[PDB]
Amino acid sequence: AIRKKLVIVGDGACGKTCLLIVFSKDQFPEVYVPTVFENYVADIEVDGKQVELALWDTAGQEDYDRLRPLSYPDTDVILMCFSIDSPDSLENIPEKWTPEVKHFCPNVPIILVGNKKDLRNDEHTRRELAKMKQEPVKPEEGRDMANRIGAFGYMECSAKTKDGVREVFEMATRAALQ
Amino acid sequence: SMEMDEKDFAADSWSLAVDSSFLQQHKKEVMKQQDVIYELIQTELHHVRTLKIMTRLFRTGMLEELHLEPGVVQGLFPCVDELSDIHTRFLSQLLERRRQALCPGSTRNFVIHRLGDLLISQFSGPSAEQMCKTYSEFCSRHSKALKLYKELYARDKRFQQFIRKVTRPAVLKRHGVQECILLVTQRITKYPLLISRILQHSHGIEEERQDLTTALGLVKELLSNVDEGIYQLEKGARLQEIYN
Ligand SMILES: Fc1ccc(-c2ccn[nH]2)nc1
Ligand SMILES: Fc1ccc(-c2ccn[nH]2)nc1
Ligand SMILES: Fc1ccc(-c2ccn[nH]2)nc1
Repeated sequence: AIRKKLVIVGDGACGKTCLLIVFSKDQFPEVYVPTVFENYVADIEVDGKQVELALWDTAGQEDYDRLRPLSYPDTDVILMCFSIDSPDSLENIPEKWTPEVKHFCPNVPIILVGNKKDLRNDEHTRRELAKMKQEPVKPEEGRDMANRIGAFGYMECSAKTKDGVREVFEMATRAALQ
Repeated sequence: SMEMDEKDFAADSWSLAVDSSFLQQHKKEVMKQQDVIYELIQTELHHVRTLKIMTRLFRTGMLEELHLEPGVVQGLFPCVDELSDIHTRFLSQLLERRRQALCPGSTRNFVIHRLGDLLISQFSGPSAEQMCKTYSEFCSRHSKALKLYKELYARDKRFQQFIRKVTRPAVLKRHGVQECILLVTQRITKYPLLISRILQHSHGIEEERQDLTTALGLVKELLSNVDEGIYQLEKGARLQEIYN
């Protein structure tokens, strides 16, 4: 098995910690959802290739511009996250997160991931967003942002239902191998 | 870690660690508060364990088995003895607070009602000054440590066999040299996330809500000072590159 490193970035509450917890845990957290994620080394076999994929979170480092970049050395793949219930988290992608990752991780593939896809058809979410002249992020808005920032690809998932989660990490492993 | 503490923190939550007949006697709000306090202590126990892997397995093993040039081991593991002293003392205080809270006749059933004062003490005065100075030094030496590791692994056969040997056990899967360094750098930014969530479930006693609010502010002030005190050292960096 070859060792690869994955780092997830995105605004606080984009759901990055939850996504790492759900992927790494053997059984879904039905009793307690952890506040933080330390690290994990996943054994993944994708397209016949075995990889040890080390997983890291940047949660807690969003306000600290000199500590945060210490998470980037030797990263092989970046997951750049936004929440579908937060059009504001998508707006911070191109001019905040993207120039930072391109500077510290040149030539590293970025996969733009729309988290919390289950909230796109949630009535409470649609009502709260409608009060600020907003609506959940549309699939074409996510794809266009991924195209604009030079992302390797665009994917969506739901940590709550697990839908799309395995596919994101298998594709991240293929991106890291390229 | 020692077996007694590993077993006390083996469960995925406080609600699964205590006896079910004890859990049943508490309101949901108390359970939510105790689950987050349990996660703070459990992750602090794991953080001290990461520091012991660095000091005892890697650092001391390199000194006792390898013929590395003087000053090379210090460059790979900057400040590890100081970091171990800070966190082992903090962990001792957290575990003593839990131990005093146990019911007579039990080694698992407890409720911690007064964490705020312990957090204010840790993140104020001389202990906060020591944490600030030590993380400013550690985090400024982080990139240099990773580069020195990569150089030694690629060029030194005995170093490569030593690393492959001591990191072979499954229990070391997440704890190679570079992984330990980033786990330590990331530890300090976990504290506000944990304290904020404990505070969210600590409104029942106003003195506790105020103490956790003061603690959260102290931790953020410490992090701001550490972040402002970092400048990455680079081996062989010239003075001209530094002053420009
Ligand atoms: F283009 C960029 C964007 C961000 C940064 C940066 C973020 C934190 N430290 N440095 N550097 C260059
Ligand atoms: F967890 C520990 C702590 C200290 C030591 C130690 C200090 C000197 N010799 N051995 N070993 C293991
Ligand atoms: F599931 C949760 C709920 C709250 C939090 C939280 C609140 C403040 N910091 N972290 N984290 C995870």
